[PDB]
Amino acid sequence: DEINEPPPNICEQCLGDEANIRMTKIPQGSECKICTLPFTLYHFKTSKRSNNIIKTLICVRCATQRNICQCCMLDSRWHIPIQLRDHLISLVNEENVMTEEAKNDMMKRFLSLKNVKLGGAQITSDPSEADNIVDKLKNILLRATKSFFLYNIDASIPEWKITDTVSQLLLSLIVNHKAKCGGLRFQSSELGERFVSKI
Amino acid sequence: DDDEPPLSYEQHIENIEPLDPINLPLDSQDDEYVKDWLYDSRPLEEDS
Amino acid sequence: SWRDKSAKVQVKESELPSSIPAQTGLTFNIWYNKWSQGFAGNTRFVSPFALQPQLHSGKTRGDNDGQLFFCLFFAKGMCCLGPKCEYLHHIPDEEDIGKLALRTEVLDCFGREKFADYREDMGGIGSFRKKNKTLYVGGIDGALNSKHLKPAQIESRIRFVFSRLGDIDRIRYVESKNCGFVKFKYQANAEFAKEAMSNQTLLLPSDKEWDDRREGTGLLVKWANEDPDPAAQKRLQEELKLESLNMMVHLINNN
Amino acid sequence: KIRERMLEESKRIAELQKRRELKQAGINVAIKKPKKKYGTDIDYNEDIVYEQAPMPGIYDTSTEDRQIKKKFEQFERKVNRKGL
Amino acid sequence: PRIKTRRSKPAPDGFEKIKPTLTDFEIQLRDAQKDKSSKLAAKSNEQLWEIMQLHHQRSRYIYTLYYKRKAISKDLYDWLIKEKYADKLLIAKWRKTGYEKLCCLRCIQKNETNNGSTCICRVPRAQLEEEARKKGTQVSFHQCVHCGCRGCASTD
Ligand SMILES: [Zn+2]
Ligand SMILES: [Zn+2]
Ligand SMILES: [Zn+2]
Ligand SMILES: [Zn+2]
Ligand SMILES: [Zn+2]
Repeated sequence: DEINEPPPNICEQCLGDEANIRMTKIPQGSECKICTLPFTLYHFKTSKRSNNIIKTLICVRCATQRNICQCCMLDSRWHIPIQLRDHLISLVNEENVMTEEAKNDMMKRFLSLKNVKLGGAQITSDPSEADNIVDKLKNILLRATKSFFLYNIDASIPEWKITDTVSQLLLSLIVNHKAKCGGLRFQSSELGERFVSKI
Repeated sequence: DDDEPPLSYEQHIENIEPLDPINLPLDSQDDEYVKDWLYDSRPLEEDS
Repeated sequence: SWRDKSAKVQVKESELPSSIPAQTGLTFNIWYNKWSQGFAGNTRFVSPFALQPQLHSGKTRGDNDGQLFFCLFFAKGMCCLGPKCEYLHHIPDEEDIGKLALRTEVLDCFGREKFADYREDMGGIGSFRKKNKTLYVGGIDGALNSKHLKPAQIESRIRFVFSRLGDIDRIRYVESKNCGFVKFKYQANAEFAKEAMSNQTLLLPSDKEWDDRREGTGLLVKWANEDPDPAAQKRLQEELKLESLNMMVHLINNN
Repeated sequence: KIRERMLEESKRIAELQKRRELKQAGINVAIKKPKKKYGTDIDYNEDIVYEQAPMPGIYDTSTEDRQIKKKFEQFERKVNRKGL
Repeated sequence: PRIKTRRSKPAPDGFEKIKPTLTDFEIQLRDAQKDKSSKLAAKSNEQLWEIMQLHHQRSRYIYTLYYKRKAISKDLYDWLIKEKYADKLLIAKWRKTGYEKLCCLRCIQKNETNNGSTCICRVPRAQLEEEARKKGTQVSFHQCVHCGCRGCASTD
C-alpha cells in the first residue's frame, strides 16, 4: 500500500514546455474515475500565469494497466486514445485486442487491483513490439495506395461539405439524405446567378 | 421567545447608549489613590 | 462578426431566478437545497431564458486572456456578467475547437469532467470512452404544448433551431417516435447545443401560443445511443477506416 | 418462502405474457430489471463478476479460442432467430 | 473603545470640524454590511472588496490630515487611533519607504500565500506588462482576491 507508491506518469504534452513545474501532492485527494478508489491527486499548472489548472484524474494502477497518462488519458508512447490504439493493434496481426471495461462498482475496483496490463497496452508498454507493428503499418500503408433542388447526393456525404464548397464557389441548406432532395437556398438571387456563373 | 431569532448587534444593540453599572461610589479623600482607576477594565494597563 | 462588439448582458443579476425552488414538498432541506416530506416525479419546467446567437454573442474579459472554455450560462441563456465574464461568450467555431483539442479528450467544452460511463438515462456530460456527436431530441409534444404540427414542419423547426449553434453533419426526425437525431460535425458544438437547448421550446412568435409558451415542460436533449441502422453501421465502419489510415500516416511519420 | 417463490414465479410468467402480446402488436417493451437494495448491488450480465483467468501454460490455445468463439456466437444468433 | 461608554474620554478640539466627513464613511459602512443577497461568488466578493476599500479610505483621510498637511493636533490624532477611527498598523506601513499606496495588510503578509511571495498588486505595472509582452499574451490580472486592489505599488 501507500508507503511505497510509484511516481506518476504525466504526458509530455500535459506537462508543458516550461522546464520547471511545481505540482501539489494531496495524499488522498479525489477518487479515481476508472478505479473508484482513493489516490494521491496532483494538480499542477503549465506556466505560472496560465488560466486553468491541470489535475490528474486516474489512479496509478489504472494508468499503468492501460499504459496511459493520468491527465490526458492518452497512450503514453504513441499519444493516441485507447479506442484508436486498440483499432490499430487489432487491424494488424488480427487479434481483436479490444479493452475490457467493467461496470458493477465492485467489479471495477476488483479489476483495478490485478496487474495484468489491459488489452492493447501489452504491445506499447514495450518499445520493441511497438516498433515492429509500426513496421507492419508501413506495409499496410504501401498496399493501400434563390432556391435550388439538388439531386444525386452521395449517400454518406454531409451538408457541411456542400456548404464549404459553395463558400469556395462564391445561406441555407436543407438536405434529407434519404430522399436526396437537397433543397439549397441562397440569401440573394444575385448569389444564385453568381453560383450558376461559376460552375 | 423560542421562535425569535437572535437580534442583530449592528442594528438593535450598537446604536443604543449603555446603561449604568454597579460602581460603589467612593469617598474623595479616604479612597484618594485608587479612585481614578478602580473600575476600569485593566486598571493600570498603560502606566509604566 | 462577434469579434467587433463586446458581449451584451443577457439578464440582470437582480432578475435571476431564485433558489428555494418551486415549493414541491412540505418542509425544505438545507444541506441539500431541495424539498422534503414530498411527492415528486415531474420536477421539470420550461426554461424562461434562451440565447440569441447573433444578438448576444461578443467579446468578453477572458477572451483577451485566451481561455479555452465556453460560458455555461451564456449557453443556457442567463449569463449575468456580460463583458466581465471570465469565460467565452460565442459559438464554438473551428479556431476555438482547435485550441481545446488537448483537453476535449478528458473534459467538456464548458470545462466539466467526463465520467467513465454515461448515466441511467443518458444525462448531462458525456463519457470519455466514446466521442459521441449525435443528440437525441425528445419530449417534443410537451415542447409544443400539444400542438400537432405535420411532422415535416417539426423537422424544419428542429433544423432551424440547431442551424445557428454550429455545423450539422446530418438531421433525422423519426415518424413513428417523437424524436430526432442530430449529428454535428465537431464534438464541442454537440456539447454546447445540448446544454443550450435543454428545457426549451420550439415555438416562435407567430405560433398562437407564444404568449403562453411558459407553461408546459419543454424538450429534452440527451445523448443518442448507437444506431442499429446497418447503413449507419457501414458508414461508421468506413469513417473509422479512413481515420485509421490518417493515424497510420501520422504514426509512420513520427518514427 | 415456499409461498413467495411460487408467487414470484407466476409474477414473472405474467410479465413475459404482456411482452409477448406487445411483441405481436409490434411494440417491443424491453424487460425491466429488479432494483438494487443497496448501492453496490451487483448485476450479473454486465460483467464476469470475479473473472479469474486460467494462468496460461506451455501449450497454445489460439485456434481453440477461435472455435469456441465461433460456436458461442452461432448459438446466440440461433436463439435470437429461432428461440432455443 | 469604538462604542462610547463611561470609560471613554471626551473629544479634543478639531474633531467637530472633521466629524461630518467621517460620518459619511460610517453611514456608507452601514450600507456595506447590510446583507444584500447574491447568488454568484464573484458578486459576493465585490461586497468585501467594497468594505476593505471604505476602511482604507477612512484611514487615508486621518493619515492625510495628521501627517501630510498637519491639519489636526497630535492630541486629537491619538484619540482617533484610540477610538479605532484609524488603523495604527496600516498607517505604520504607510509611513515606510517602499509602501505608500498600500491597499490592505493581507497583501504584504508572506505567510498566507502558497509560495512565499506577496500579493500581485504589490508588483509595479510596467514589470508585469513587460513580462506579459515578452510572453506575448497580455497582462491578466484585473483585481486582487483579498482587497480588490488594482495595482497598489508605490509607483502606481
Ligand atoms: Zn485507480
Ligand atoms: Zn458568461
Ligand atoms: Zn493592494
Ligand atoms: Zn490587498
Ligand atoms: Zn493584493
